[PDB]
Amino acid sequence: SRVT
Amino acid sequence: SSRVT
Amino acid sequence: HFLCGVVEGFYGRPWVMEQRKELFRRLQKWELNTYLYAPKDDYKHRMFWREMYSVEEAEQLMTLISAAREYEIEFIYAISPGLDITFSNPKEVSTLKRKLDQVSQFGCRSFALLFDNIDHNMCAADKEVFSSFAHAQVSITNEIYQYLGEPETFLFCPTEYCGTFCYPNVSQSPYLRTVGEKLLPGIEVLWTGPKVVSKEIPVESIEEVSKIIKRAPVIWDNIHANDYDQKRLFLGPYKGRSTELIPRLKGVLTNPNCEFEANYVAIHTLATWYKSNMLYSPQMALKLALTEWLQEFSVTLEDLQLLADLFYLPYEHGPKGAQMLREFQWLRANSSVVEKIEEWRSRAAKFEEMCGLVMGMFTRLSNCANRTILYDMYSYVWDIKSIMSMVKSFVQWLGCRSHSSAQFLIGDQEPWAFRGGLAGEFQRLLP
Amino acid sequence: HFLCGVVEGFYGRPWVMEQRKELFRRLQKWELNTYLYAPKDDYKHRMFWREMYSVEEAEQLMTLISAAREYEIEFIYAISPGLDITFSNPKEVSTLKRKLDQVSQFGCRSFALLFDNIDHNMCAADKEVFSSFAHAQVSITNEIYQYLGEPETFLFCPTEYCGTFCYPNVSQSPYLRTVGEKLLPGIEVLWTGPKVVSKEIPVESIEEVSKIIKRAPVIWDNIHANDYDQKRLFLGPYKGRSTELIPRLKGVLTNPNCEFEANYVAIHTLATWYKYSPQMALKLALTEWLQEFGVPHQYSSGSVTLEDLQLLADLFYLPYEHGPKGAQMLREFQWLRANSSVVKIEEWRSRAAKFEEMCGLVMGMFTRLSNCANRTILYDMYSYVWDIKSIMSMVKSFVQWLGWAFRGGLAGEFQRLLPID
Ligand SMILES: *[C@@H]1O[C@H](CO)[C@@H](O)[C@H](O)[C@H]1NC(C)=O
Ligand SMILES: *[C@@H]1O[C@H](CO)[C@@H](O)[C@H](O)[C@H]1NC(C)=O
Repeated sequence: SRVT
Repeated sequence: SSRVT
Repeated sequence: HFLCGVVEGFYGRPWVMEQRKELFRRLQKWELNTYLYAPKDDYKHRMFWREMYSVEEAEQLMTLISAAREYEIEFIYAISPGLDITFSNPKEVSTLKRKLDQVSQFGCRSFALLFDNIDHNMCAADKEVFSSFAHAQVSITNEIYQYLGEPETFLFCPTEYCGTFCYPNVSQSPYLRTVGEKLLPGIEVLWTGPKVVSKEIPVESIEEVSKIIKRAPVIWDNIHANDYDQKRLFLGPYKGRSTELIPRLKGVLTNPNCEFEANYVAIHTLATWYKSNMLYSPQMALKLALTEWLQEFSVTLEDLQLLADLFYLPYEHGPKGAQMLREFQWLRANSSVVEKIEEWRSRAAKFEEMCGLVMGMFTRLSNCANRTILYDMYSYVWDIKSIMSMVKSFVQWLGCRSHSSAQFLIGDQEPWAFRGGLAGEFQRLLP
Repeated sequence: HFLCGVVEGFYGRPWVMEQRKELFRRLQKWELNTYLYAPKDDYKHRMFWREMYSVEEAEQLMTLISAAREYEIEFIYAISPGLDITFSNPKEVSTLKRKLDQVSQFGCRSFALLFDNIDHNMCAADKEVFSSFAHAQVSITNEIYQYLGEPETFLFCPTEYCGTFCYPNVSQSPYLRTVGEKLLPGIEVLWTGPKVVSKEIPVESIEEVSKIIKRAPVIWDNIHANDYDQKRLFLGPYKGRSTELIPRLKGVLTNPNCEFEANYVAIHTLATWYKYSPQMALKLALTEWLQEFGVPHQYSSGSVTLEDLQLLADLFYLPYEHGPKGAQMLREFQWLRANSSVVKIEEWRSRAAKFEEMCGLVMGMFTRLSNCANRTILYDMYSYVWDIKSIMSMVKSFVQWLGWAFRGGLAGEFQRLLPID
């Protein structure tokens, strides 16, 4: 993914 | 159209 | 009970109460049941977790917890002391209790402690009292479960709350081991999937984690989260999750887009997938949601169909989006061909039209009546609308090359031909 | 009376009344005087323009116009009807007059008619009645002026409202000659400069336009305007407009960032300029803004600095210019990337270290901005500071790895494919  | 700056 | 509905769990500007009340309504209208309150940047939920709600704050929380009870929605209040709490100190625990007490007194029966996104180490005092970081977290969660009188619903989001995040893997990890054995079986456990925002929750993985936590987890679903990406908005169907999961889970709470009015599809479709298996078609769900949504907004269904396809899901655009991309990638690739090439011209006309539709969608959304819905999506819609102009006009340009060798930019511009500001510049240097 | 203030003139969500009231406190506090109501996407300002305010909205607007008077800020109610108006139908005209009246009876003593970003053509009915496009605006404008009674301020925004937008050029424009000559000498003409977002508004150019329109203009300034780019915010000083322009202008009304709380520098400095070094004027503004931050009160048991705000501003500075700390980090990252092939080179490592620490300060800035008491300020800038800190983390990583597939989404994918990025 990208991030939280 | 679009009609914007 | 099987818990299913919304966690307001995102970073950034939280929803206001009248938004949260209009949500309870919709959760009921579509037969969903729960709401976890955990918005990262309401200061008293996390950064100042020790602080008691003020008087005027208290009235709001109370009036909210009311509207939830009135609408049969089960209000879970969360608190995230993970950052700076000393777990071993009795005065620190007393604050946590005192605060949880304060909310109990507003109405709140259901509670939650979140320990996501925090340093895996702890302070001096805790190293003595506790063998591992996991032992510390389970201790105060237990102590707090029992202190509150052991309520029906009480959640524990761990630090290792998705697959990617378990050291070294899911089954072999000391942290998730400790939680399964030592954490009271009346406490539920939050899980987001293999990753933080999951493309798919395969059934195989939920079994792999069901065993080590010793129970059926509750899913925090980041599928429609959009707090990580300024340009992203997710209007796609609830998807990548097998109905076959329901039996094996205690719940699914979807952490959705920050913009409130853009979560209609995100929740409506979660409803059809809960209801179907109390199999299920993401493409059907969407059509149901988009037709129903349209009542709220002159804007057409096709317009919304397009919109949702342009802003679909974390790992997948929608049909009209993906096809517009294919063609534009084809059109620029085979553009060196300016008999035998009637193809590029007739396709560049097909394309310039589909761009015209995105313009029209915007005209029609901006003339619409539901301004709450317009304003929540305006900057998203303006962005696509305007990238498409530059795209359409760039295909035009590639065409009028046969009889010109002007630059694509005519001299000195307005700023919005060079996008993104500093962030944008830094980003175009990563490979 | 020279006009100086804010025009709420932007696309997207408009400001709420509780914000607009705050605007008025500040404008008075900084000795500014005007406010021009013109939010493109507020229902009855433009799209549904003929429609009259419900009695509940009529209540909210009257309360606003009153608050304007309470704070000695002139309130100029503008209307943008130029999308779908038939200029010759008297039902149109009588529905305009009837609306303006509705506002007039809320208090409003000053008004404006805006014909910006509209088709240069008109329906066949009006082809009959008026010779050129100019003539139809001039006529309905001049009438509405007299109808209301020639109020002290009345503003008109032309269709050729900047230098690039004039055909064939500024001076010899059919359209601007017709406005100049036939628009009543009492009303005022709005003008954004060389370009829509003018990097500079030079003196020559304001004379070049003042001739053709027979009068000194009122600058609608889009220097701090944000609506055109989802990732851009502008917190740098008012800049590129000589203080010499004041003798040659009837006003300056700044159209600023959409995010309300993000406009403290843009307006603080405009007011400084109204009485100039933009570098000094920022410091004055950042220093004063810093007091609005605070840290929440606590009955139990890292606070934003001036060095923090200077970095925030420098990373979200002006349309044509990054701030120094922004520029520097971007230079240093360009040098580190291009000299990554040298892994005698202690220089790369000593400059790697210094840049990784520069990166750290951006993260520190968000940490502190997140812990602050003014949550209004935090929410309005959140998605902007988030973005900068996360790109900087990715860049901090990447620099260390010498020793985002779907990012932007569809918009971002298409945008990478254009060969001008
Ligand atoms: C992780 O990231 C998601 C989206 O970035 C954010 O909403 C969520 O609050 C963070 N924490 C957890 C447990 O998901
Ligand atoms: C033109 O563009 C600016 C910024 O995009 C927009 O705010 C403004 O409403 C439009 N009209 C004028 C006079 O600038």
